[PDB]
Amino acid sequence: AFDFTEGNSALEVIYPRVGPAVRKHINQVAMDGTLVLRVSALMESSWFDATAPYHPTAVGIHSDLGRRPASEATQKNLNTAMLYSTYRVMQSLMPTYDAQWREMLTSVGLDPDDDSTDRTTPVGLGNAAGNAVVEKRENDGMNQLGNEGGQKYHQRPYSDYTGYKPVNTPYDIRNPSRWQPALVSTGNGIFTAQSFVTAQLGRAKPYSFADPKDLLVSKPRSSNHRNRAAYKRQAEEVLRASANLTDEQKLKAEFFNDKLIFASGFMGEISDDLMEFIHSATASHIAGFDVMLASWYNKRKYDAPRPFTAIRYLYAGQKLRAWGGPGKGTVDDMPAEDWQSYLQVSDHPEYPSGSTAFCAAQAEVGKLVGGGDRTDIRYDVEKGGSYIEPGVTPAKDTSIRWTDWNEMVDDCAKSRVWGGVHFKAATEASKGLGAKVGESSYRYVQSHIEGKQVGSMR
Amino acid sequence: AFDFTEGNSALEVIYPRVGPAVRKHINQVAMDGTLVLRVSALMESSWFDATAPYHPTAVGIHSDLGRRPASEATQKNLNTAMLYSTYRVMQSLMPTYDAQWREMLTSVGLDPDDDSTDRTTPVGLGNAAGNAVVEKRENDGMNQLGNEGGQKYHQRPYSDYTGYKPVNTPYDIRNPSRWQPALVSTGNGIFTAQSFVTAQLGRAKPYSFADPKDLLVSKPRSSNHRNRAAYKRQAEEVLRASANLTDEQKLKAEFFNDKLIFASGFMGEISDDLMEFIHSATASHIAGFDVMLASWYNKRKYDAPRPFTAIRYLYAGQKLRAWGGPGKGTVDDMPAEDWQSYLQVSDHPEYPSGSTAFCAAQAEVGKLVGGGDRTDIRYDVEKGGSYIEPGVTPAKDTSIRWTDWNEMVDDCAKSRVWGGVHFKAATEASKGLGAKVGESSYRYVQSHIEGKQVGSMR
Ligand code: VO4
Ligand SMILES: [Cl-]
Repeated sequence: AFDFTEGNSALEVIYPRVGPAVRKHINQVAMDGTLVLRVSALMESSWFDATAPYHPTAVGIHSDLGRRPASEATQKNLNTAMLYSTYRVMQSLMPTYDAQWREMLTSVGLDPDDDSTDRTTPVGLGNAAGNAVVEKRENDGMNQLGNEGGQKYHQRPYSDYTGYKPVNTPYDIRNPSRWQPALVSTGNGIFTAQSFVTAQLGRAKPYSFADPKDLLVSKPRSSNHRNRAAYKRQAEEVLRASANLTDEQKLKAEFFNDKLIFASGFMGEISDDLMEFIHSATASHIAGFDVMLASWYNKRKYDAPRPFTAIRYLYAGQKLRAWGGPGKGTVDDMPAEDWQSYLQVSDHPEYPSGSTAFCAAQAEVGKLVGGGDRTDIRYDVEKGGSYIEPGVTPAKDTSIRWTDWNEMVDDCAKSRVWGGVHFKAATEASKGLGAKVGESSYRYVQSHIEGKQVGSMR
Repeated sequence: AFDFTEGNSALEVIYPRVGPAVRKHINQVAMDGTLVLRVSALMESSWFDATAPYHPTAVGIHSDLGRRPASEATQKNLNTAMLYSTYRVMQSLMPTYDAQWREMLTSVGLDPDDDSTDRTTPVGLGNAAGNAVVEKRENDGMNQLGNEGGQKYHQRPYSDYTGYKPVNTPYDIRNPSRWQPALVSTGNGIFTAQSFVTAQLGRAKPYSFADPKDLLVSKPRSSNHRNRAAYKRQAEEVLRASANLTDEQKLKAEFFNDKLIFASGFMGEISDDLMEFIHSATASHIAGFDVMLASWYNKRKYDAPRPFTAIRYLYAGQKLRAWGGPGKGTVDDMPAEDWQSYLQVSDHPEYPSGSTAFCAAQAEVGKLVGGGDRTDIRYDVEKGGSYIEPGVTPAKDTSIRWTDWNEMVDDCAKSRVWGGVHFKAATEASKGLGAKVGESSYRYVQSHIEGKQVGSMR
């Protein structure tokens, strides 16, 4: 029931199956940007590579698959290349979802046992393109296969092979100027301590630049607790934002915090030309992948503490005015040792903000695609639809709209402070960081579009 | 499709629903004894109190609910009382399964909104009995409500309020004489450190004795890493068990490691008389709850290291002849820092063995109820039905049978060493512990059946 000649296989066949799998596999809140954006970058650049011969000049990022006559550039042909290259990438990234990927193909009539690599057919181009992405990314340094350092047994995808250790335990703040893992429980009586997710990411191969070394942000000096005044001030800002939350801040925090929810507000930016959609989506999420890698390089270098670690340190034995938790509204007697961010604070150091650097990179790419600051980004949440306070937030039906790329970025920054997971400085540093990677990935893909292979993916 | 006059509530209506809910909520492997056995003891002791008025002399544990004419001691009325007590206990322990517990009652024709407490009706007796269990057990020191210590906000069920902290880190063995959390991943890209599950349990209120502190087991002198000779030998045992695993060892390890699959081996041990079934279950799983509690008191007291910790310390930098991981059979090049137990090692200190102490308790109640060492424990697994090596173990359909309670207890104790999760010493200590607790639970239940209230559970 999909129209190869007129539909968009991404929006109608691929996304409806890959989004849910990602939530089922990784996290119900699509919160783990280095995992979801690896899927996102790898899948969609495989679209770019699988359909490059149907463009007048484009060459692929991971493969050089030649040229086809412009008359073969049918909607059906692009769609078919897309579905097969997705198939190979997802079979590499999420093998335990083998059945789901086969069904992705068979539900639209294609055969998942067709492993042809004929560069004259859209199935061969899809297969060749997806296999090339998989061959170039399985051992890119992120440890997708848990084999780095010659590990033959008990392989765990994306395990850290680089020996990162935190200097605080989840139970003792030994160093308030350094990251501390949070103790977390889903509510079933099991408790676990966070572990720096994809701590090795900083060593993985980027797309649009050679080394994250050259995207170093400045030291987060307000997070040096010996700078007593600036350290206490940013913590006071996080407590005020917590104490003063509005429904709209809560939701804007929830929006920018879930990458799938975030992308779902973009259906007003989508071109009607399939090739255009592919080229924009490739630059967008190559920017996302690369900015996450730059963010994680920075995050590991500075190893900065999340707000709760500062609030616990500064306000020990005290009771704070803050958000009281689901359905409690603001309270005056939050014990500092129980205080939580509104959002669940993620499993990595605080500085800078990965979500914000992805917002900024995406807006940089957005501007370069549409020529100006104009956009149309939308989020609609029914009464009680919040995923932090279901049944309480928002109190009434809510529509949030952005029409300027910059104001959206600014809100995304603000929202991590409202969310409780970042100090102001992290979000500010991520604006310039995202801007740079978003332009560099735009120029990287645009070069390839224009027939110029650049970089070292091949 | 349930016959109130001839069927069994537990086996036909309740267990097929509570079991799968316990797997969804807590763990696909029913391996977290302190939470499974809380559900087990509280549900079934609620049965015992629901139906005690229908026995000529029985008085309840958490309530005194009077006496019913012998003419009313019908199967129909027992089942009805069981279902309503269960309803109130599950609504307390697992409130997010509201729809499941409601459907548990509507599916055999009962109104989940019947509030009645009329002690002349099976409905009111069930409600009253379950309400009493709930009122006595919500604030028993297990911190089910997350409220201990006056915590009003961000309540997490069963969170520790007693300040347990490990002296080891997931990433560094400061002290090989003390417990170390494992770093664990579901295959997800996400990684978390274990936290001592229900570290507070030693403080909670037991059934059949006042205080676990009178139930201490011997000092584990071989888990002291400076007593070098003895420390090494027991690690060497665990390695040799790992290297020399066989399909039957593997399957017994799995059998005693999953509390629900263990309970599945007891089919030829159910009474036909429904009242007799409630009384044996109550003795059995009050025995389990009380041996969990005493085990945890000892685990916390001794804070002993798991085998993987000692192996990593002793054989740092070497390769080992061990189990290679799923489908790998035995290999000679397992790096020490990669060695894992066959079972997934549990999130609590090593000494003594909770599963064995449960096995030993369950076997003691079975003796006192059955008149001696004779029993009928069966466990069948189709080819490839392992949950550690799905599709590899076992080769060939396998049947395992125990006829002697003591044989079963020795196999459980041995299975934890085959499993890689315990040293021998911990599994031997649990025998004396489980015998004592199983006995005191049986005598504690037996007194209540006979009409003599004992203890402080009212
Ligand atoms: O549940 V155990 O204490 O035998 O690892
Ligand atoms: Cl900067």
